[PDB]
Amino acid sequence: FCIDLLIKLARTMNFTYEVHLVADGKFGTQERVNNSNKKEWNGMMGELL
Amino acid sequence: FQFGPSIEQQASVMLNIMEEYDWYIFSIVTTYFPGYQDFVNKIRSTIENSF
Repeated sequence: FCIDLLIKLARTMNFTYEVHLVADGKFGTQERVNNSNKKEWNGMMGELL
Repeated sequence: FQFGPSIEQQASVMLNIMEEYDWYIFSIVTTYFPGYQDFVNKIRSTIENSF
């Protein structure tokens, strides 16, 4: 569904794309981890930011 | 190096004694002493990370 919609979005908006699966395998949540004492996003949300 | 507590871990012990005696009602009062950034930030962080 989403790849067909992405091909449509690319064609109308005239951009090229490179698709890659998220390494984490997660959709994305804010996790403190506490290693850096600060919250960070994982999943696809982290990759975008 | 020093044999001294940190501001953060002193705040951690503050919450530990609150947990044992079930003191969950908070109030932070601080001044412009150069450690107020770190004192309340550590306390705020632990509040959001527990059930």
